[PDB]
Amino acid sequence: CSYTCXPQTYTFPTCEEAKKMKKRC
Repeated sequence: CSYTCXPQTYTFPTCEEAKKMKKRC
């Protein structure tokens, strides 16, 4: 459960919720 926002690696505390908490970059 990681995401990449440009050069920023984005991590979310709860991998479970990281699917519901989508990122918008």
